[PDB]
Amino acid sequence: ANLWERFCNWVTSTDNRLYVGWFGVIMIPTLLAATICFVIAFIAAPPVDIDGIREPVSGSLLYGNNIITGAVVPSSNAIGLHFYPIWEAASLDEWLYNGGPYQLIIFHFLLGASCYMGRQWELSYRLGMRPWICVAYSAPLASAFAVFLIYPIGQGSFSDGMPLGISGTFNFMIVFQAEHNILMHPFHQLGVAGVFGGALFCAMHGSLVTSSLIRETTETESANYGYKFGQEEETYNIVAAHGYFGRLIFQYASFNNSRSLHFFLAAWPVVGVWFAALGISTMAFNLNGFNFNHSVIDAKGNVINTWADIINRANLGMEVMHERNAHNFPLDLA
Amino acid sequence: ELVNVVDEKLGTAYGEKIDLNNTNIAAFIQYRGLYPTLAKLIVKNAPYESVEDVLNIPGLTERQKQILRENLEHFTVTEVETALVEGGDRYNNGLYK
Amino acid sequence: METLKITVYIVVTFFVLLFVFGFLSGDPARNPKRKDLE
Amino acid sequence: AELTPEVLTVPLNSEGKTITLTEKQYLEGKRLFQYACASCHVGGITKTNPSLDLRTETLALATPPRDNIEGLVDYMKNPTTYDGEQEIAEVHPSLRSADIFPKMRNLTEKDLVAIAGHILVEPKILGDKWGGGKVYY
Amino acid sequence: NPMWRQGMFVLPFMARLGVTGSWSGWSITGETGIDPGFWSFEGVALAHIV
Amino acid sequence: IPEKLAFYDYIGNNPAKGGLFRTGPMNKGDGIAQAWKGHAVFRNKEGEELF
Amino acid sequence: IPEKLAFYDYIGNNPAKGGLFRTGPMNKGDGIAQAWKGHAVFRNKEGEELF
Amino acid sequence: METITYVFIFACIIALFFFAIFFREPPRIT
Amino acid sequence: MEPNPNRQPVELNRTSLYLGLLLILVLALLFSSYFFN
Amino acid sequence: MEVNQLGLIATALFVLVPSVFLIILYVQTESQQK
Amino acid sequence: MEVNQLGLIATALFVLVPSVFLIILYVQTESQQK
Amino acid sequence: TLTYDDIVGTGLANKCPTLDDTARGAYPIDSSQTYRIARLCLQPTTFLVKEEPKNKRQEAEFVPTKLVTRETTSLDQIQGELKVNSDGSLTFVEEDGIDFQPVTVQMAGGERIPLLFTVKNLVASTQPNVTSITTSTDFKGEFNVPSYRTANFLDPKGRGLASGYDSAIALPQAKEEELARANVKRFSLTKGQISLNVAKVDGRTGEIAGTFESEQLSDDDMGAHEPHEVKIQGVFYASIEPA
Ligand code: CLA
Ligand code: CLA
Ligand code: CLA
Ligand SMILES: CC(C)=CCC/C(C)=C/CC/C(C)=C/CC/C(C)=C/CC/C(C)=C/CC/C(C)=C/CC/C(C)=C/CC/C(C)=C/CC/C(C)=C/CC1=CC(=O)C(C)=C(C)C1=O
Ligand SMILES: CCCCCCCCCCCCCCCC(=O)OC[C@H](CO[C@@H]1O[C@H](CS(=O)(=O)O)[C@@H](O)[C@H](O)[C@H]1O)OC(=O)CCCCCCCCCCCCCCC
Ligand SMILES: CCCCCCCCCCCCCCCC(=O)OC[C@H](COP(=O)(O)OC[C@@H](O)CO)OC(=O)CCCCCCCCCCCCCCC
Ligand code: HEM
Ligand SMILES: CCCCCCCCCCCCO[C@@H]1O[C@H](CO)[C@@H](O[C@H]2O[C@H](CO)[C@@H](O)[C@H](O)[C@H]2O)[C@H](O)[C@H]1O
Ligand SMILES: CCCCCCCCCCCCO[C@@H]1O[C@H](CO)[C@@H](O[C@H]2O[C@H](CO)[C@@H](O)[C@H](O)[C@H]2O)[C@H](O)[C@H]1O
Ligand SMILES: CCCCCCCS[C@@H]1O[C@H](CO)[C@@H](O)[C@H](O)[C@H]1O
Ligand SMILES: CCCCCCCS[C@@H]1O[C@H](CO)[C@@H](O)[C@H](O)[C@H]1O
Ligand code: OEY
Ligand SMILES: [Ca+2]
Ligand SMILES: [Cl-]
Ligand SMILES: [Cl-]
Ligand SMILES: [Cl-]
Repeated sequence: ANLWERFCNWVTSTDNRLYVGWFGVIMIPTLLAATICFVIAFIAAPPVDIDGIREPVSGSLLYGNNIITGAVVPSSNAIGLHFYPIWEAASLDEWLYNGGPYQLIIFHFLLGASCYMGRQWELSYRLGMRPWICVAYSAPLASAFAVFLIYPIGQGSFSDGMPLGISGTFNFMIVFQAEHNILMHPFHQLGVAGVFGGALFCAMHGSLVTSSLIRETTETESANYGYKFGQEEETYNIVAAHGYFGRLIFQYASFNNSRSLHFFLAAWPVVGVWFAALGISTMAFNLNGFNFNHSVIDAKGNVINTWADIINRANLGMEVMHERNAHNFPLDLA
Repeated sequence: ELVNVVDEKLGTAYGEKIDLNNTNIAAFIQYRGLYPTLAKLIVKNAPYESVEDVLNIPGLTERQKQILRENLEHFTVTEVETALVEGGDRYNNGLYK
Repeated sequence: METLKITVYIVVTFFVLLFVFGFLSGDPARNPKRKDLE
Repeated sequence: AELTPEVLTVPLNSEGKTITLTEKQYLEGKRLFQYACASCHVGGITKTNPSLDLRTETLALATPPRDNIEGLVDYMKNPTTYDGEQEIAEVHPSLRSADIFPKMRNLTEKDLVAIAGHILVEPKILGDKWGGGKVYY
Repeated sequence: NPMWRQGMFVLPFMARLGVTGSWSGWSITGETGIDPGFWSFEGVALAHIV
Repeated sequence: IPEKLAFYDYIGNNPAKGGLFRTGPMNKGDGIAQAWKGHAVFRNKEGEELF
Repeated sequence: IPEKLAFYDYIGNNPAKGGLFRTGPMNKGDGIAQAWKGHAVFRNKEGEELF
Repeated sequence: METITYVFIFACIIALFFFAIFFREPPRIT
Repeated sequence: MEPNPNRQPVELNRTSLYLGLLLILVLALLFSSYFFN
Repeated sequence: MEVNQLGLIATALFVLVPSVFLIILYVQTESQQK
Repeated sequence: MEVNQLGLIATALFVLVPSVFLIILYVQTESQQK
Repeated sequence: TLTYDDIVGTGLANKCPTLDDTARGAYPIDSSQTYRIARLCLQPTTFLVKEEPKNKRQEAEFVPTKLVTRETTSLDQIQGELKVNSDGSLTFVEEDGIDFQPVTVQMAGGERIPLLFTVKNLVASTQPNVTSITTSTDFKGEFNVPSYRTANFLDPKGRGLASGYDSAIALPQAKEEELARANVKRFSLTKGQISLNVAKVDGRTGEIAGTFESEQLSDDDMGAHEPHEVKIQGVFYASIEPA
């Protein structure tokens, strides 16, 4: 076998401790670059003029931040959606002032995570598995795209992409509520049904299976030792589990089919989160949450507030305070 | 000793009337006939040593002079405050509704 | 900066070519079961 | 509280004459105002120049007075700056500029009266909300 | 206020053999606008980490 | 006289004036040196220079 | 009016004004109280009392 | 000290990733 | 993987633990004044 | 008193790290068979 | 920054005490007769 | 004859027009004629900042910096009166234009220095008896330097001069005095000085170009700290016109 053939065989080998593969060939350097730049920046990057008004915001640890406040700060509003790689700056100092690290990191990462999805397909293929774990992964991925790429495209600037930091994330969420009323958006509501529901179903499955474990151990040892890796027998009694759950609610509200059940467990949070992603991705083009501001009116025409109007007041506080020196004209249009 | 000059100016006639030397142009909407024509002339030809000097703006029609005369009681003049007149802020001071 | 740009361009092209030519190198056949997929 | 004849009685002219609008006229007024004006004047403010609102006090201090039906109808025909000094038909919708503001083309005298009445009545209902802007939402 | 007043211990060993500049533009001889190349103090440090 | 030279002629920079548990930089002791004050010449009432 | 009484009428002694990670005694916050400054009465130019 | 602490904990976590992965107890079939 | 034949079990008996702890605690009791300074 | 602010953590780690080393060694000795 | 001075010793013991607990249990488990 | 699409993204937009090397002529001043500068352009090529020495008795020098706010530095489309004075000197009176730019440059070690690079209200005069503007003509004058932030500017804790909190609300019971300088915003207004040395002259078109050096204070963050001294050097272009 020639060198290229050997190399292909290695890359796609099922025996590597961590699978490489062709998606891996792109994934590994891009993820490494994004990771290294992210760590260095998070520790040591100088303040970044996120909103392009010469008002640099400090994100790194060495420059006054802790873990909760720190961030890799989004690139300058002056840049908008322009491609700002290192070689477009006159110097690393300019590059840093303008938030270059953010673009390097989020582009390398979006590419790398995409290739992560693909790689999940690839290994499933090499191992003779069914292919759709990558489809489940597409939901968190879609979300990442929504907040790092799509929302910036729609708003015309990577300066409005989600910051790489904990407090930065909260900042993103609050400004988002101010301008899109995302809480009142049915796709976000489906996303909440997705993760609340995912949590519920996680606890439920976990507890039903744990509740029906077949006795294989003594009271002085962990029950986990009653399962052995690769045993062909199932480790819990699903008939007993279904008897329980079916009696908890009623019989036909419960799954007797493990395949159907696990498919449910995959489908609910994945679809919900798909809708979360699409919610962000469409509010990216300012199709916003429901607006029932002043929707109820009495016989004279007096406004009768509902809880929606209280929400509106909170949003107003957020709106008027956010980026307090960045607007010169009355409408915040992006 | 440190002073906020705008707060301090609120304690002068500036806090009581339209200051021909400092006040943002939107204020001239308060009274009949001042905005936008006279307001623009007034801000343009500022500052003024006294209120009546507003009458000496070159080119004023008699009607305009009458309207000004009618509104002198609502005017004042104080020293030009740099903080209020820089940045084109007399034309737009960052306030809308 | 121009050296950095050229460098990155060469690197990216290298890995991209690896990806493409890799997936062109009889990939359907690289599975446990049926290999004749041409 | 009800939308009474008293609420719907507004100044016709500057000389103390009033006119009482019907409820149909009020609804027509709201509809036509939304149709031709709300894009800029939603809630009684002015988006392209917030310094001037549609509050009755503001319209009263305008030249010529605009706090009555005849004033508002005239404004919709031949709008002026606040001091009356410039005719601004070329940048503000009016019957006179129906050619460049095409939503004005199908507005009848009746329509102008309804719109006028809406502008005058709505502050009587909403108080400071009218012309208030977001502070009063 | 040279390094030896500041409790600096490896900085002088870097300087002794020719590493005198920062990527940030200063030098220990107090010059400005110097380009130390990759082998700044930061470059040396990074090298040792790798 | 260069400030640097004068600074060498000061016992706070003598490495044999420290303490085993006096930790940290020399600046933490006598301070961050700002400026030479100049040379002090002492004289008595009769104008004799004293050392 | 007893200073102790006045001191109860002060929000710095309200147990609902704290923080989960604001550690230690109340004195570490607003300080160690020394004395009542006395009751403040505000008036405008017309001499109306304001609250 | 804060920065040193944060980075130190992070570094320990990364080392932990390394041992958890390459020096895990190997799964064995029965 | 062939097991390494050079491996050896390690021991610390209880008396050694008491001696060690004593050494550490007494060293600490001695040097701590100087650490606080 | 104005003590060195690192005296506390220094003393604590001075005690704990080698004490813990010894406790590990001792306990793994006791748990060996025989 | 004017951080809390106990923060360091707090974080240090918070990590070290339970980690050390786990290390002791693990090591004495390994040394038990295989 | 370049169009906007020729120029966009190239960096030329931040550059002033140049004159050919042949432009070493004379542009006659008719003392009975009134004149205007139809366009004054100033393109800075270097920003130097005066270091602040510790002994306060050392010779402080101007040291170079790194521009980090990119090609956003030039003043342009500036116009104004060009008065012919009694003694034959000319005086440019700046009326309007794009006559300020916020600029941030970075010192070695990372200290960032923002300034309002400007010639706002420039009044600048030549030597007496300028019958013709030549390569020996020079202008010298003074300008205003207002606060780098104007009065509505709010700091990160929401404090400002014409708007904002007037205290440190996150420290409800701190003592006010120590925070006074940060709480009470002030609006600086200082003077700068500039020289223009004409290097080229097209006597036919009345165009002139040359070098300039200006000196002014930098940002003082609405009174929170002391400004730095800045020296700006670059090239300038001006079109002279009968008016
Ligand atoms: C897997 C390898 C890999 C990939 C895909 C990337 C990708 C990227 N790098 Mg990174 N980088 C890498 C490894 C990689 N990097 C390594 C190892 C280093 C250290 C040397 C770096 C150091 C680095 C720096 C310092 C920077 C980047 C930047 C970038 C971005 C711009 C690159 C560019 O302009 O190329 C353009 C080159 C081409 C378009 C030529 C390729 C032509 C091929 C043959 C065909 C075209 C492909 C086609 C369009 C799409 C493929 C189709 C597909 C289905 C097969 C891009 C996200 C920049 C950035 O992040 O800016 C914000 C940046 O500043 N990289
Ligand atoms: C070759 C060794 C060496 C030397 C000469 C220096 C020198 C210096 N260091 Mg560096 N350093 C070193 C290694 C060294 N360092 C190491 C390994 C580390 C990581 C821990 C550091 C981390 C470090 C930091 C974080 C700092 C320094 C600083 C300094 C400066 C002040 C030192 C000081 O206050 O000491 C004080 C010395 C003592 C108090 C003596 C300790 C004696 C021990 C405790 C005795 C132990 C006895 C033992 C328990 C008995 C056993 C008995 C048994 C057998 C029976 C000085 C230039 C400081 C500086 O100014 O930086 C800008 C500073 O902040 N160093
Ligand atoms: C009933 C419990 C209790 C209460 C209500 C108090 C109340 C008080 N203490 Mg006392 N104290 C206590 C027990 C208590 N103490 C104990 C057990 C000790 C021995 C350590 C002390 C030793 C002590 C000292 C040395 C001092 C006090 C002081 C005080 C005063 C300040 C309180 C403060 O700042 O807390 C701050 C509270 C927090 C920061 C909350 C911590 C929350 C923890 C970290 C959460 C843990 C999360 C966990 C890891 C999650 C795991 C998740 C997992 C299951 C998955 C206050 C009156 C101070 C004082 O003013 O003295 C005059 C003072 O100096 N206390
Ligand atoms: C004082 C007086 C009057 C006293 C009277 C007392 C008395 C005797 C009354 C008798 C009369 C009487 C009963 C009256 C009732 C009145 C009445 C109608 C009360 C209603 C109360 C009420 C609100 C009920 C709500 C019920 C409710 C919300 C049910 C939840 C519905 C729901 C979403 C179910 C989810 C079903 C579903 C598809 C789940 C899938 C996800 C999941 C849990 C997977 C986990 C899983 C499942 C398995 O299946 C097995 C196998 C395994 C492995 C496993 O992982
Ligand atoms: C700041 C700048 C710094 C730049 C640093 C650049 C570092 C690159 C050089 C690294 C050289 C050594 C690496 C070896 C490590 C290793 O994995 O070996 C472990 C095994 C053993 O290799 C096996 O090795 C075997 C031979 S032998 O055992 O090694 O002798 C061989 O037979 C087998 O085929 C082979 O797979 O290797 C593999 O499993 C195959 C390759 C796995 C590649 C993993 C990288 C994935 C990174 C993803 C991104 C994560 C980023 C965030 C992480 C928190
Ligand atoms: C970078 C940071 C690294 C951190 C790791 C630090 C780990 C350091 C651990 C060192 C502790 C060693 C303790 C061994 C303690 C110990 O095991 O002792 C007993 C030990 C006996 O060993 P044997 O050969 O009998 O083997 C028994 C085995 O069980 C021991 O493994 O003797 C020695 O270890 C030699 C030195 C003993 C010296 C101890 C004498 C102490 C006397 C009391 C002193 C205080 C009182 C003074 C009064 C004035
Ligand atoms: C719809 C037909 C419509 C009406 C009616 C209307 C009324 C109106 C009035 C009465 C004024 C004067 C307000 C006052 O004196 O206080 C006024 C002023 C302005 N408007 Fe208007 N307006 C209608 C429509 C529109 C639309 C669609 C816009 C936006 C494009 C608009 C905007 C303005 C502006 C600007 C002014 C201020 C004009 C000035 O004085 O310079 N109006 N409008
Ligand atoms: C940047 C864009 C690039 C676009 C390139 C478009 C190219 C179009 C023609 C591609 C030619 C494909 O040529 C491809 O490469 C080599 C040629 O030695 C072969 O190489 C491979 O063969 C077998 C196929 O089972 C593999 O197991 C083995 O690992 C490898 O040697 C591929 O089987 C062949 O199909
Ligand atoms: C912050 C403080 C950090 C301090 C950390 C110090 C870590 C100390 C590491 C101690 C490691 C002990 O190493 C441990 O040795 C024992 C023997 O003693 C080995 O045990 C082996 O030998 C014994 C013989 O008695 C057998 O019973 C056992 O079946 C066998 O596995 C363990 O496989 C090994 O894990
Ligand atoms: C792992 C990071 C690699 C970064 C390499 C940056 C090279 S930078 C380059 O290096 C030369 C040698 O030092 C210098 O002579 C030259 O002036 C400098 O521009
Ligand atoms: C291993 C790479 C570590 C990252 C290097 C950090 C940037 S370098 C750093 O920059 C600061 C601001 O300019 C300077 O004040 C400081 O002196 C300098 O060391
Ligand atoms: O929300 Mn509000 O809208 Ca999207 O731009 Mn306009 O102000 Mn700003 O740049 Mn970040 O943020
Ligand atoms: Ca010359
Ligand atoms: Cl914000
Ligand atoms: Cl804006
Ligand atoms: Cl108003």
